[PDB]
Order: sequence, then C-alpha cells, then structure tokens
Amino acid sequence: SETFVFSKDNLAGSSSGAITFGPSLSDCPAFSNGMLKAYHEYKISMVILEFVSEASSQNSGSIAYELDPHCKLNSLSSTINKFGITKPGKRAFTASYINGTEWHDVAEDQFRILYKGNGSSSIAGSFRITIKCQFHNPK
Amino acid sequence: SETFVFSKDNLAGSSSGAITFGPSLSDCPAFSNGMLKAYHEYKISMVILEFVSEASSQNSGSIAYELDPHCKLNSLSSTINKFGITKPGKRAFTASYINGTEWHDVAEDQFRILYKGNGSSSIAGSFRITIKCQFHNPK
Amino acid sequence: SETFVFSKDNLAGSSSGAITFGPSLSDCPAFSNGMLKAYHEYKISMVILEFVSEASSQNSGSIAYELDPHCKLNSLSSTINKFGITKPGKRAFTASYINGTEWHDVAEDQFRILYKGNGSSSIAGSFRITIKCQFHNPK
Amino acid sequence: GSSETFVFSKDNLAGSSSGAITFGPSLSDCPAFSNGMLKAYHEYKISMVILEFVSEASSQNSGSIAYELDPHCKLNSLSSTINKFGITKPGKRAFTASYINGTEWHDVAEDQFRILYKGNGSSSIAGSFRITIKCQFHNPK
Amino acid sequence: GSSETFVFSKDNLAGSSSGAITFGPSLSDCPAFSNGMLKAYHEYKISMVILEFVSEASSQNSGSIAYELDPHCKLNSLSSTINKFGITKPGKRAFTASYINGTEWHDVAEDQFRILYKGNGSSSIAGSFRITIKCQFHNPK
Amino acid sequence: SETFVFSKDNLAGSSSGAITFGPSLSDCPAFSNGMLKAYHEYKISMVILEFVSEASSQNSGSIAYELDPHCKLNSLSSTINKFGITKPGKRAFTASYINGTEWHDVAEDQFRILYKGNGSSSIAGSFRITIKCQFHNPK
Amino acid sequence: SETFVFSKDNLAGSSSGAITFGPSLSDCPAFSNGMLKAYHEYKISMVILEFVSEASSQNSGSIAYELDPHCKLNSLSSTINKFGITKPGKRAFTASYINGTEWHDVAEDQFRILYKGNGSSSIAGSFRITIKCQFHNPK
Amino acid sequence: GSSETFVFSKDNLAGSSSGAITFGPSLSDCPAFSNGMLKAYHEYKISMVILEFVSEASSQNSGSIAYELDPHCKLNSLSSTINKFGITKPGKRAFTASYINGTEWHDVAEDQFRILYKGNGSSSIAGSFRITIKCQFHNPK
Repeated sequence: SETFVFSKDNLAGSSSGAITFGPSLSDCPAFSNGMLKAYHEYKISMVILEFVSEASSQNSGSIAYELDPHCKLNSLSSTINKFGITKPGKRAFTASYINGTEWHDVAEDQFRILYKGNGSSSIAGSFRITIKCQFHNPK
Repeated sequence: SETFVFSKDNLAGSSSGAITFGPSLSDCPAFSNGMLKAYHEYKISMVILEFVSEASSQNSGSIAYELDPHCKLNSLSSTINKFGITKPGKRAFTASYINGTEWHDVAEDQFRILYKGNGSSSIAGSFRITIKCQFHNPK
Repeated sequence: SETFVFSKDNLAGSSSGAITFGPSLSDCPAFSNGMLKAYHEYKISMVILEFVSEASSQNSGSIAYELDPHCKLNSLSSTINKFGITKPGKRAFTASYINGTEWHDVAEDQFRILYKGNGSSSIAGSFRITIKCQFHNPK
Repeated sequence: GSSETFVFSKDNLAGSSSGAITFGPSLSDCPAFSNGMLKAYHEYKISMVILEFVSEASSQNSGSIAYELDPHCKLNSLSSTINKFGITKPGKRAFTASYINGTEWHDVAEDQFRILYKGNGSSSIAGSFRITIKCQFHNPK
Repeated sequence: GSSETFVFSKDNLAGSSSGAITFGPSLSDCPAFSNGMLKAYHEYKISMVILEFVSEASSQNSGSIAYELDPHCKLNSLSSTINKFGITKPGKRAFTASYINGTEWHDVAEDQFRILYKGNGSSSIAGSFRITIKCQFHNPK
Repeated sequence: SETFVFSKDNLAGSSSGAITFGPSLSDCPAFSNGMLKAYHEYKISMVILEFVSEASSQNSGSIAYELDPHCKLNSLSSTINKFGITKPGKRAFTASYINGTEWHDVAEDQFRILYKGNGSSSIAGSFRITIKCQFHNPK
Repeated sequence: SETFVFSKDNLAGSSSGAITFGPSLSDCPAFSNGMLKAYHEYKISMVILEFVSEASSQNSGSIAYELDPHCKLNSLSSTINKFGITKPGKRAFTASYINGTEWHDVAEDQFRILYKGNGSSSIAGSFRITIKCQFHNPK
Repeated sequence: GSSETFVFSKDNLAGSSSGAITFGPSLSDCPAFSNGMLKAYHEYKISMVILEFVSEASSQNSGSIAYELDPHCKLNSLSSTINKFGITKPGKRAFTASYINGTEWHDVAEDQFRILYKGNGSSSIAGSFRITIKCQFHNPK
C-alpha cells in the first residue's frame, strides 16, 4: 500500500491541460517509468489534490478541475468544481469516485483530471497530487 | 439513487428490437437526456422487466428476451427465456447479471435487452421497465 | 431523492439577475429539459448556495442575494444577505425557507434567488448551486 | 370535519374513447359529490382514491386503457402511457394522499386533481371505471 | 338503503316575514340535500323532523311565529294559527313519520311536505329556524 | 413567533364587512405595517375570535361570521355560526381551518372573516382578535 | 420574542455616525414606524453586529464601534473595539451589556452604537444588525 | 420594608366621562397612599394591581369603558381601545409586576404608572372603579 507525492508547478492562469494517472504520467518520473514498468496490476485508491496559491492577489480567475474516470474527455466540459486562484484548496477523491475498485493493466490509464484556468498569464499556483495506490502480481 | 420507471408500448407479436440501457435509451427522456447529462458515472443496480399482456386471449406466440450484458449482439440469438403474450410476466435482474458491479461513463452503454416475438402482427403487450439505479460524481 | 449541481459563472460585479428553480432554469440543461419534462411533481428540499471568489482583491463591492419563495419579485429589494466579493461564502436553505414542504407541478416555478451586485464590471466570482430535490408520480 | 366515502362509476368506456375525470366541483359523474357536499362545506380534500377497472369485455378483444394522474389539472389529454390496465382483466389501483395532492385543504371552487384515460383498443365496449373516493370536509356553510 | 341526518338553518326570520320551506327537491336552504343525495337516489323519505326556534331576539320584542305542517304541498301561505312559538323563548317540536307523510317512498321529483311560517310581531329580527331532518334513501342511481 | 392582539370596535348591529388577515389588515398597524414589511413568509397558526357585548340587554339580533379560508367571497353568504349580541362569545380556529399549514408571501392574503349582523343600528359590541402567528426568512 | 434584521450599507471608510435603537431607528422602517408605534414596552435582549467587508484590500483603516447604553454620547470617544475594514467581523451583545434587563417606553431610546471610521472615502463595507427583542403590554 | 394593601374606589364614572388615574404621589382618590405612606418612605413599588369594575348601571344602558395601562406616564388621554369592560357586567383584571413597571424601586417624587379610562356610552352612571394596589415600601424617612 505505497504512496506517491508529486507536484505540477508553474500552472499558468489560462493553461488548460490534463493529468492522466497511469503510463502517461510523465510528470512523475518515479511512477510512469518506475513501479509501472515492473508490475502488472495497480489501482489508485485515493487521490488528494491540493491547490497551493502562489498567485498574487491581483490575479482574477479560477482553475476548474474535472475528474474523468475513463479518460474519455480531451478537454474540460463542466466548470463546477473550481479553486479560486487567490486561496488554497484541498480535495479528496476516494475509491468510488476515480474508478478505483478494480485492478488495471499498467498499459492502460485509470483516470484523468482535466484542469482549465481562465485567469491571466501570470503564475497562478501549484498542484500537489498525493496518490495512495497499491500494486499486485509482481513482475 | 432513484427508481426510474418507463415503458415501451405497441410491441407487435413479431416486433424485433433492442433496448440499450445507457445514453441511447431514447425511450425515457428522464434517463438519457436527464441524469446522464448531469453525472459522469452510473450503475443500474436492479432491473425489473414486466410484460403487461394487451393481446387477445385468442392469439398465439410468445416474446423472447435475451439479456446481453456487454452489447455484443445486435439481434436476438437465444430464446430460452420468454413471456407468453397471453399471460402477464415479471422478471428480476440483480446487479451481477447486468454488469452493475462497476461504474461506467455516460458515453458507454452498460447492457441491453434484445426482444423479439414470434407471434402474428397483432398487438402483443407492453414492456414496463423499472431500473433502480444510482449516480456519482456530478458534472 | 436525487441531487443536482450546477454553476452560474462569470458573475459580473454589477450584474443583477434572477435564478428561478423550475421549468425556467435554463442554466441547467439537465433539470429544465430533463427530469421536469418527464415528471409531474417535484420539490426542492434543500438548496446549498456557495459563492466562490474568483475576483481580484482589488474589487470593492458585494453580491446581495434575496430568497423569494413565491417568485413575486422581479428585482432585489432588501440588501441584507450578502457575500463579500473578495471572500468565499456558503449558505444552506432547508425545506421551510424555500417553500419546499409540498409538491408542485413541473409547469410552475417553486422559488427564486435574486442576486444583485454593486461592484465593478470585472469578474466577481461564480455561484455553485446544489439542489437536493425529489420527484414523484412518474410520467 | 366530516369523513365520507363516495363510490361511483363511469360506464361504457369504449376501447377507443378517451376523456378526463376531474375530481371536485366538476365531477359530473357523481352528482352526490360535485353538487352535493361541496355546496355544504368550504374545504374538502380527497384523502384516498381506489380506481378499479371492471372488465365487461370478452377475451377476444385486444387492447388496454392507459390512465394518468394529473395532480394540478394542467393536462387536457393523455401524454405518456406508462400505467395501464388490460381490457380483458379486472384491475385495481390505490392512490394515497401525496399522489393526488390531498395533503392540503382546497377551496370548493378549485379542481383538486384529475385522471386522464385513453384507450388503444377497438371501438367496442371495454369495461367500467369504478372510482371510490374517501374524502374529508371542513368548515360547514 | 342509506340513513342520513341533515341539519340546516334558515336565518334572519324577521317577526313579520312569512314564507314556506318545502322539503325535497326544492329545499334551497340546504343544498346538501335538495341538490345532493336526491341526485344519487331514486327514492327518499323524511322519517323524522326536529324543528327548533333559536330565540336571538331580546325580551322587549313581543310576538310569535305560527308554523303549520302541510303534508301534501297544496298550501301556499299560512291559513290557521294554532301551533306557534314565542319569539323570546326557544322552542322545540318533533314531527314523526305519519305527520309528514313519511310512510311512503316518494320519487325525487316530488315535494314530500312543507312547513309554512308566518310572523305576527314587529319587523326586527326574531330568531332562527334550525331544522334537523332524519331521512332514508333507496335505489342508488 | 408572537401573539398579536387587536380589535375592531363600534361594530353596529347591522355592520357588514370583512377582516382580511394579511397585508390588508389595516386594523392593526403592528401587523400589516410592521412585521409584514420585515419578513417574507408568515403563517397564522391560531386565531382566537372573541366578541365582547357592549350592546344593551334590550336589543335583539346576532352577528354572524363566515371564516373564508381563501378569500373568494367578498360578502357574507352563510350564517351557520354566530354570536348573540347580548352574550359575550369566544371561538377558536386552529391551523387547519385557516390554511395555516403552508406559508405565504406578505403580498398575499391568507384568509378572511366576513362579519355581518342582522340587528338594529345600535352599538352591538367589539371584536377582539388574537392571532398567534409565526414568521420566517427575514427581509 | 420576535427578531429583526436590518442593514446599514455603503458605510464610507471615514463616515462617523450613530445607530440608535428605539423610536429614532429610521434605518429600519419595520421597527421605528411599525411595532413601536403600536406597543408600549420593548426590550432589546440581544444585538448581533456583523461587519461584512465589501472594501477592497487596498483600503487602509478600521471602523471603531462604541456601545453606549444610555445615549449620552453624540460622538465616539474610545477607539478600542474595532473591525478591520479588510476582514469580516462578528460581535454579540447580551442583555447586560446593552441595558436590556428592564422594559422601556417606546418614546425613549434604549441604547446606541456609535461607529467611526478612519479610512478612505471609498466603500468600506456593510453593517448587519440582528436585534432579538421582546414586546409587552399590547397597545 | 413594609408590605401594604390599599383598596380605594373612584366612583360616579359616567359612561362618557374620561380621565386618568396616576398611581403614586398624584393619587388624589386615595389620600391614604398619595399623601400617606409616600411621606414616610423614600422608595415604593406597586407590586400588584387588581382593577375591578362594579356595574351599578342597569341592563338598558349600552356601552363600554376602555382602560389602558401606561407604564411610563407619557400618555395624557386614551389612544387605543383594545381592553374594555362592559358597563352592564362586573369586570376584573389583574396587573402583575412587569406590566406596571413594578420591578424597580422608584423615588416618591415619580409617578410609577397610570391607568387611562375612556367611556363610549351615554352620559348616565355606568359604575365604579375599585382599585386594590398591593405595594412595598423601603428606607423609612
């Protein structure tokens, strides 16, 4: 029942992107090219997403994050869940929310988080992702 | 968690078709055009399939139904389970039969019911479908 | 006992408008044209209104929201309940406050929330509305 | 208040004829209720309804009668066809208080609710609608 | 058959105003009976009548109200003045079956009997006529 | 929650009128011009209607009152309930009689009392009305 | 034991004034010209004073409020109790602090709150006053 | 302190005459209290008042007497007409401590409270106001 922590920094206020959890997570060199390449099954039981506000209080906007459990969206569609870029935020996703009740092959993504900001080009903050995951069937 | 009740009517004695429970369920606008556009995941925990016999007692035949759990069949193949078009029928499908153990994205069809009758062209009856289902991760 | 979540974004600091809950709620495509069109009775038991502060700290003003339980006001009259545009806010309305103790026909509005801001034209934040409602007498 | 039980019947429901039964001051099928107690009390509520279809049709007639319950009298004809009775088999259905907006006392000039019926069979006789309404009255005039 | 008890009141009986109360299809003072049960049953009979005068007049008003019982509806106004109530004192009178022709079932289009009242006092308010009719009904429509 | 006590005086033996409990209750400035301009909703849970007999014992007649729950009658129609103008009277109306089960906007008249007397033109008495009522959703 | 809520808005950062509770409270049309004019005794048991910060974070200053229980000050004297104009504040005054243990005639003030700001002329925020009061001896 | 009970009466209250009874140093109707104990004690409080109307008028006189309780002596005549007594029937009313500002000791030079009375009847005799005041005294002079 290991744990990983990584951070996507320098999130621009208007940058739109996707953080896919699986073989495509190049933002964490210790997960994509590490445990996955030497294992077969893995489930990401818990995802703690914490937005740390580096942005100046003079930046107007917000970062909306949409939690797609099947990687069937290439861009954000609903702007409901959002963090104000001026204040820190914390969010916890358990097993049921992120399709984390069954194993998956290390060649297939489990889920993704699509982030989209609508602020200025200045620095908006950082994303700290803590993934509590498990591995099975050692390779 | 909700209990959606809908129906398909004017099923002739020889009508052949498929009811795909998911985004293609145009029979019930309260499901395909409703909750499925307000959520990401859904699972159909129970399906109560009832056949109300509108047919005359002097008509012959029966309506067979196949419960395809993965929608790989586009037409009826097996006829082991059937309702006589002269007697009302009721059938219960729990989570295991209809792949309700796992959640699915609203762009994916969970399972389908292939229904085909062998009788004449007269009115055979109506299908009353009661899907007790849940939802998660609001859009 | 289903739940809906929707969001009215890009609330200008000086925009004045009304959010009516019922057939006129075009801000949520999954409620006005979804469940309501295929049901007869509905009561909105709980309304959680959360103001997320996207606005820069350089914006002076506030957004006053008035909860009219009979849709007899076309514009805000009392400026008591208000959110500072610089800080997040949360408010919970139970059954008694929003005339939510009896069913209503889907052709008639139940209540409305009139919002009025007195700040600058810049982005003031977003409104996140979580309506916990129930439906009865399937159509 | 006064508790009463009005049992009446709308007959000669052809398998193709459609209509609406409005409960309250427009209940022409039971003059004992529409023009009866409603002119002796200010407030009335229909706490319970028992709707029964007595099948007078023979086994050879194929069809059904679809009945829908409008609790606000804003529908003039049937729209959806979920609930239905077979024309060859007797049917029974019980509507409680919440289904028919019976939790609130109404002025006698208001129609509390209505039942819309529509047939999809032939033009012959299908059966009879036997309606039992258990009601309460308040504030005698 | 169905046994019912209809209690109603004709009010504002001035000490000088005279009139007639016809029991049956012309009982306008109690719409619960004239236009009520009479449209749900072919035959009705008024087994018992309790006629009471509630004296709302003060002791200073002098007079009386003379009431006569016509069991065949062939009288249009009071003729004799034997039975009477004092306007200052409450009065009670009980009419049994034979007095009001209540031994025979009548068609609902017929007036069973009537009570003619005539005052000989002043023009001020004298009291109220509270009428309780205990009746039976047969052959539901 | 409060217990407002007011009165209508100089009711002649033949005075005909209506007391509409709501914004049109000009008899008590503490109710129409007071709390009803500080709240949105109100319900009158109990009405104690007392008649104090100021009339001489040598005056005849009575005052009849009709408790219209929906204000559809603009004049007295029924006279089944009445107080003798020579004897003091008291009557109690609970929530069910006067439609107090539901709340109403302060621009709507809940119920009314139609009072009319048949006596002479002399002083008949006074109406003392005690409305035990509540309020909600302050303006 | 009724309750009132009112709000003094557009408090300038340098405005100095007094909020007197009684017949002189013209800021609340439902208290000065409502309940008081139709009653004799009244005591304001509790006063909840909440400062909502509408002011931009670029405004330097504070609003000092002094609670005079006998209306013997026409201007603020001590600057101890104060709210920062940049942040919300809440304060509760019980019966003993505001001379609220005995009734008073509706022609005499009970107490007053003297507010004085020393910031800029821009909008500094709003005052929300919730007075829980009681009335006696109906007029 | 000393507890006392002063029972007095203001008589010849015509059905049309109106006035005010101020309790304390201006209670001219009971010289035993206004000029009595108040000159022997610094502090007095009127803990309880029993106000009774003895009806000496005949049944023929129609009217009422409206009495209002001013607990701060800032009213000079009657304004509202909620509480009232019928002139033909004896009346009783009990004012406790809080109603008459009797929870605080007062200097003898202050009027604790007053009762304003106004009649709406004829000019004949209506009755008598019998007032019982139960009071306490402190700090003897």
